[PDB]
Amino acid sequence: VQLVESGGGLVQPGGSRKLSCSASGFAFSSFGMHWVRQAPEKGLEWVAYISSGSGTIYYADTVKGRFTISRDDPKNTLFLQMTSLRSEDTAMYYCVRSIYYYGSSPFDFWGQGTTLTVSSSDIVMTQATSSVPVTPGESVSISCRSSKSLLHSNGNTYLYWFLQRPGQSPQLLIYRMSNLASGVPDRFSGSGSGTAFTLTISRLEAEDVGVYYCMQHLEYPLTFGAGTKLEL
Amino acid sequence: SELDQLRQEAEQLKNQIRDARKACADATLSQITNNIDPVGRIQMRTRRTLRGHLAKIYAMHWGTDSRLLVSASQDGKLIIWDSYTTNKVHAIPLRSSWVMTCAYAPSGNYVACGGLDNICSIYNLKTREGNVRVSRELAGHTGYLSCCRFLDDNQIVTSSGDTTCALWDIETGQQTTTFTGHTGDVMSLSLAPDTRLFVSGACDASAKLWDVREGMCRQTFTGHESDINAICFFPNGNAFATGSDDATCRLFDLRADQELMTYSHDNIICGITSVSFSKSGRLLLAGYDDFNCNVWDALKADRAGVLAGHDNRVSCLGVTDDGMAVATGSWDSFLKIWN
Amino acid sequence: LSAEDKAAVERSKMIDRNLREDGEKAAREVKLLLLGAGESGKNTIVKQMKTGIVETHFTFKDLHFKMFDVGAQRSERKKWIHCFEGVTAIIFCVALSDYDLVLMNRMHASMKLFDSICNNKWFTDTSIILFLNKKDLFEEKIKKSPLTICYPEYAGSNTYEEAAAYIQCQFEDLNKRKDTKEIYTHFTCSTDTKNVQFVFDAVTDVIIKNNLKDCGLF
Amino acid sequence: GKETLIPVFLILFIALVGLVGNGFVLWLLGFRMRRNAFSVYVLSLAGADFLFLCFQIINCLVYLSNFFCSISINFPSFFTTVMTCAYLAGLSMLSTVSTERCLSVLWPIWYRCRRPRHLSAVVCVLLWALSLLLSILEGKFCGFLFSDGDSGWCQTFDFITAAWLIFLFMVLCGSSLALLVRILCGSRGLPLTRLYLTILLTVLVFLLCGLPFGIQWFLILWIWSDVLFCHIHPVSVVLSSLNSSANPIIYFFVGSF
Amino acid sequence: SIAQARKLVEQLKMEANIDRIKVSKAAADLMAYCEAHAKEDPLLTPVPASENPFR
Ligand SMILES: CN(C)[C@@H]1CCN(c2cc(-c3ccccc3)nc3ccnn23)C1
Repeated sequence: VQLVESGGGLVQPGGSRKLSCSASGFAFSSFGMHWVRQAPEKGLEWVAYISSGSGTIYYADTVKGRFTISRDDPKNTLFLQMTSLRSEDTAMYYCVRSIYYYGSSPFDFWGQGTTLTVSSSDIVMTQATSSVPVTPGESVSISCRSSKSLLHSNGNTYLYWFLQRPGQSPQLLIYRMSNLASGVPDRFSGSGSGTAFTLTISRLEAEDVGVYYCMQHLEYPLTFGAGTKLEL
Repeated sequence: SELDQLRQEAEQLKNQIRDARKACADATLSQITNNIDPVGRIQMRTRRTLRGHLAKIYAMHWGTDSRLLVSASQDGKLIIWDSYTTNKVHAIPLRSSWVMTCAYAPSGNYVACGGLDNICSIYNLKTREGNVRVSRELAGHTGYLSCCRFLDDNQIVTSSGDTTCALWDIETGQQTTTFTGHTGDVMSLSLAPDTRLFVSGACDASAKLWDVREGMCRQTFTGHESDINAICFFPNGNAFATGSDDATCRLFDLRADQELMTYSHDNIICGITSVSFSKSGRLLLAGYDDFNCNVWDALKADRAGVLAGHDNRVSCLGVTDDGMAVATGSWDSFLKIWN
Repeated sequence: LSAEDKAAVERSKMIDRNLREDGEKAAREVKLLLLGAGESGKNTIVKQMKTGIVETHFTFKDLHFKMFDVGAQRSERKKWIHCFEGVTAIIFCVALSDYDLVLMNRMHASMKLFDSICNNKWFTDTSIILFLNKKDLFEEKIKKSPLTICYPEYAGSNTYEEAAAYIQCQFEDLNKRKDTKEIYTHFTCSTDTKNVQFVFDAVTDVIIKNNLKDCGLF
Repeated sequence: GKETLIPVFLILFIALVGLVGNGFVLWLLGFRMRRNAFSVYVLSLAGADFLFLCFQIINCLVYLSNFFCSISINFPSFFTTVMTCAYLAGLSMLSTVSTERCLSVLWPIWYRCRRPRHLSAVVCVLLWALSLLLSILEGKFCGFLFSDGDSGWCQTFDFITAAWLIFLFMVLCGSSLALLVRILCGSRGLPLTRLYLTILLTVLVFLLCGLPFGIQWFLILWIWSDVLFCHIHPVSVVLSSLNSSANPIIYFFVGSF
Repeated sequence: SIAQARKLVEQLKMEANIDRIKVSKAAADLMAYCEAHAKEDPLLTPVPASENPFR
């Protein structure tokens, strides 16, 4: 399973450019796709979404009318076209796959990203901490808070935890509050209620150091929260 | 010579077993449950209708979470349903369209199917790619497969129309044990709650009890007058029920080694396709080929209700693990959920 | 509904679309059930027209034919014969060169099987195409061994035509209620290529009758 | 105003019955049962028939109220135009139905395999659209709509409508004859007498219960009288009402046992 | 033919030596099990519409 995207480079303000991503190793037509960007030193930010069958398309408010998303199933490619490029679009772009049915695990594989440089009613997710000093063998807890209840009337809570290690793309840990992802050790646990959530690590090795992010999936436009760093 | 001597010896033991089980019949079940209040009247109603199959349904099976279910039809498709919302999760196309059975794994990771191709196929539901793919094709039988039931993720039990049941190892692909004692086609299976012994019924009008580990036959039950088409355990694990083509259902006991009750009526002249119990064990549901289902008081041999709403033969039915709903399938290509 | 519920609904709609397309494709094909004896001669028919049960596919003048052979299933056939309740035609192969041979005479076994299939409750209005194979060996053997061996009450001339007509009449007379189904009879041999045309002509009548029923006037 | 007491009662009595049958047909085909490529025609027929019968009932009630309870209201003229539309559409579907049957016997393989899936909807939409166009150009140029009339143009459009009806009758007869000849020449495995009876019943009902009203209304009045109106109108409406009510029995109820 | 008869005789011999209990005790056990699980049976006693998933 892999996703490799290309395009990228340095462009002058006012220009237009196209970014491509090619998938290999899975059933591409039965998946939905997201574009997610990260600033040179800031956190994550959601850009656009296209659905399986090409029936539903969603844009953020900073790019609506300037960006376009498309896909080509027979050749297994995803496209994002950009026009009227300002200096705030300098970032690194990632492609993300997700599938939706009863019991699925969305947001479970990310690409590697491409770099773009340009020369010169929303839920708020809060992480009040940063840069916790830790030693191996101890136990750690992280907290998050929302401005609106994420508990729907059907008994679901839509809160996601993500881990990004230095030099690497983010990896999913817990998808729907208290659900553990495939291939993840049982050290990690998640809990919470209503508007207040927490993540717990029991006894930690030296590989689980990085930045931890939280995301909501109750409604669009899919807000993030500035992460918390674990330092050794 | 010795053949006739052995025949006489064999005839001399059926008399002994009959006399042995005639001496432990002091009372009757109707004579003991004559002083309890009857369940008044069951008025059930359709709550959901699942549409999408284009030919006649042959089998169904509930999942252990009581929300997901699997169905099989002659159109060549295997469909997985979410019953709370009435929308489809997976649709699986089959190499052979002559399917007669299907099962669901207790873990929820696998499904199974089979039919007139004499092969049992196992399907994996959870892969890194988003599709469903075949894991094993078990091929050792000489007749059509009539039923199958999982024991865990690596063991399965099958019954065939070549007068044989079998126990398989999925990883290797071989059958560790073969059960051979019947005389006709075996039509139905049932696993005990502790997964240590199982019962089977065949076209010789007999039912047999087996041991999975040792691999031999323990007890034989003979009451019916035609083919046996359905079988099911009591929730306790100490009794079971059977349905046949002679328009009767029967209740058999294990520790007393004989029959306890018959369920029949003079206005019923067709056969029974399926049987199931309620969570407490007080109601017994039976499916008939006069297009409707009947509810029986299992302790008093009385009819407490009718389930009508199908336009053709009722092929299969099932009760959830929490006991909240009942599901019926039919030859009219519809599934219904009653509560 | 939440966002994920809407996504699930879209998934279900696409599944439904694919199912409908597959059903529309499958409803336009001609399905045939092949029956006969072990030595009757069906392999020659399969060759000329192209464990478990076997499936054959072919095409002739913009029509798609699927033929199903169930000769390997040696068990109670009252338990699986209702799977083929909706089927366009039944092909029945009989060899008319084994009246002299004995397994019980073979011809009487063939008659018993034909009688059991013809008067079933699942095939009340289903057409039967009857093939009578190996006429060369019959014409050679009719001169030495008499036909009275099989039919004691024949009382007729001993030649090819009279014997063939007698056997055909004996087979066609086993159809109780011969007012709700049709029986087609053809005389074939090993080297003969006209049988596909015979099957096509038989099936055209069934198609005409079925699409008069879709329009209301039966 | 004195010898027409019975025909209006008959019209009311035989039009009240038809609404129940057509409503049952619409409800049953809507959700109760399934649909094939032939059901669309039955739905369209039932809808047109329902509209026609409802307008007939409204006129009958208006007349009765303005007679027994003389102080009453007036029925707007525009409504009349709508009635005409239904009638014409009601006469189109039948012919279409006949044509379909003929094809399904003269070209069976094409009908079973190569036929398109949305032909029924296209044909029904086109026929309704043409009927509406003709009805509107009849009403506008001849005083039924809120405008000024004319003499020559009303006759021209009335004559065009009569030509359309005659063409429909000829199409129906030709298709029925072709089907009968094809069955007669060679056929094996069909109940013949029932087919002949059904076909002749359809043709006779169409001829003796559909056309007289239209032929009168669009041609006889212009060609010819004091008895031609009053002594001919109620019998014509009686006959059209009878055909209108009798269609659902023939095309949906006799077939289903 | 002799082998089949021998196998049948041995199987009947194995099946004719089993401990059996009375029908009265078995019926009493069945009745007790049904009586001890009556409340936790939604089909026998309907549940209110606020706790019914299929509604
Ligand atoms: C079907 N058409 C619409 C009905 C039947 C015939 N008819 C009619 C109309 C007129 C007329 C012409 C122009 C302006 C106002 C009235 N004059 C006559 C004289 C005899 N019939 N008639 C109306």
